[PDB]
Amino acid sequence: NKVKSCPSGEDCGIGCCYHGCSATDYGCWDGSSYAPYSYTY
Amino acid sequence: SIRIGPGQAFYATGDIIGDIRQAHCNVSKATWNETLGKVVKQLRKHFGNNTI
Amino acid sequence: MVEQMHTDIISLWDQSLKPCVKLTPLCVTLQCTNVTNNITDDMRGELKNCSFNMTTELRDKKQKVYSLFYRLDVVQINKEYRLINCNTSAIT
Amino acid sequence: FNMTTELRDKKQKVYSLFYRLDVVQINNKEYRLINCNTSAIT
Ligand SMILES: *[C@@H]1O[C@H](CO)[C@@H](O[C@@H]2O[C@H](CO)[C@@H](O[C@@H]3O[C@H](CO)[C@@H](O)[C@H](O[C@H]4O[C@H](CO)[C@@H](O)[C@H](O)[C@@H]4O)[C@@H]3O)[C@H](O)[C@H]2NC(C)=O)[C@H](O)[C@H]1NC(C)=O
Ligand SMILES: *[C@@H]1O[C@H](CO)[C@@H](O[C@@H]2O[C@H](CO)[C@@H](O)[C@H](O)[C@H]2NC(C)=O)[C@H](O)[C@H]1NC(C)=O
Ligand SMILES: *[C@@H]1O[C@H](CO)[C@@H](O[C@@H]2O[C@H](CO)[C@@H](O)[C@H](O)[C@H]2NC(C)=O)[C@H](O)[C@H]1NC(C)=O
Ligand SMILES: *[C@@H]1O[C@H](CO)[C@@H](O[C@@H]2O[C@H](CO)[C@@H](O)[C@H](O)[C@H]2NC(C)=O)[C@H](O)[C@H]1NC(C)=O
Ligand SMILES: *[C@@H]1O[C@H](CO)[C@@H](O)[C@H](O)[C@H]1NC(C)=O
Ligand SMILES: *[C@@H]1O[C@H](CO)[C@@H](O)[C@H](O)[C@H]1NC(C)=O
Ligand SMILES: *[C@@H]1O[C@H](CO)[C@@H](O)[C@H](O)[C@H]1NC(C)=O
Ligand SMILES: *[C@@H]1O[C@H](CO)[C@@H](O)[C@H](O)[C@H]1NC(C)=O
Ligand SMILES: *[C@@H]1O[C@H](CO)[C@@H](O)[C@H](O)[C@H]1NC(C)=O
Repeated sequence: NKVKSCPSGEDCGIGCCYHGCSATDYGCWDGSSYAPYSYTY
Repeated sequence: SIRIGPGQAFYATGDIIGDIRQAHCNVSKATWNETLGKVVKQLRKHFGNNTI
Repeated sequence: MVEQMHTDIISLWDQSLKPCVKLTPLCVTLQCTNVTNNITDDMRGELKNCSFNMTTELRDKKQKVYSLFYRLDVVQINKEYRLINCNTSAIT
Repeated sequence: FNMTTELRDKKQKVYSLFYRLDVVQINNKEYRLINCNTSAIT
């Protein structure tokens, strides 16, 4: 299936992150880095 | 066409169709050789009749 | 005289907008709901209460803000909405 | 590469072909454009 659910956080095309994606960066506002996505099949 | 932002897009080179060859130019050989002979004679008028 | 007036009115319009604040940072995902507080039948669905994560004076700080928009200015993407201008032009 | 899209918050993964002369290696797979350390490009 490869659901790409982003279990916790805002789902942006390059990652998932608990704090939302930053409009002025390629990271997340407070989280800085993007988290990997969980997948189901 | 890859959109960057509102009203703005970047144009990316896509997959090449067919074989990939390099760029090149074909200069006519006889014409070029005659042209250089003419250039050399005119240069000799300034640098000497027996200058290599 | 009509062509010159047309050109000059457009030129004055653009001169007036040229030095004003750009709203490029607002082309972000909006989370919108219907405004249902004392809404008449004629206005149901006309106003969207849209929340978004906006920048602040400092680049490393964000704020969660909301604004009411008219239905005609906001287009649904895929409660997620964007401004109608996001796929055409920057707005001043 | 990871580049922005119509919205500022969401990003996209895209690809493009480049000629060797336009791309300079940094740090085997990590590269930048030759213009990154000297000027913005139009
Ligand atoms: C402004 O930014 C803040 C953060 O800085 C942001 O808050 C975040 O919102 C996301 C979702 O909008 C939250 O993540 C959620 O966590 C719950 C956990 O129960 C999930 O259920 C959520 O949705 C899941 O399920 C959906 C239905 O199946 C799926 O469609 C979805 O993809 C998920 O799988 C979601 O993961 C996150 O926790 C908050 N963060 C904080 C700190 O509160 C806020 O939404 C942003 N606002 C705007 C208007 O952009
Ligand atoms: C360039 O690299 C990509 C991989 O990064 C090659 O594969 C395609 O990548 C795109 C990404 O947008 C996918 O949508 C396609 O499905 C991929 N192709 C396949 C067969 O899965 C791509 O073919 C490469 N192109 C060249 C000319 O080398
Ligand atoms: C696009 O961004 C993502 C997120 O930063 C990159 O994926 C990360 O790659 C590093 C490599 O060291 C991993 O440690 C992270 O765990 C990855 N995170 C995620 C969410 O995948 C990705 O490589 C970037 N793509 C490009 C082309 O630069
Ligand atoms: C911008 O980056 C390029 C790429 O590194 C620099 O070019 C190099 O400069 C050094 C120092 O003169 C040379 O030894 C290298 O041969 C050059 N080429 C490469 C590929 O490294 C360039 O000097 C940089 N310019 C500025 C202003 O920083
Ligand atoms: C260039 O192409 C034309 C055909 O369009 C050909 O007639 C001509 O001989 C070519 N010249 C060279 C130098 O290859
Ligand atoms: C160029 O022309 C000269 C005669 O002017 C000749 O001797 C020479 O061999 C020619 N070179 C080539 C490559 O044809
Ligand atoms: C060089 O050759 C030309 C004939 O092409 C002749 O008129 C001229 O006097 C010569 N000059 C010398 C220095 O031999
Ligand atoms: C807003 O109004 C529209 C009218 O078509 C309706 O479909 C939608 O579900 C309403 N949403 C909320 C949150 O009331
Ligand atoms: C932009 O978005 C609108 C609304 O979904 C759509 O009608 C239009 O075709 C899109 N593309 C443009 C303006 O190039």
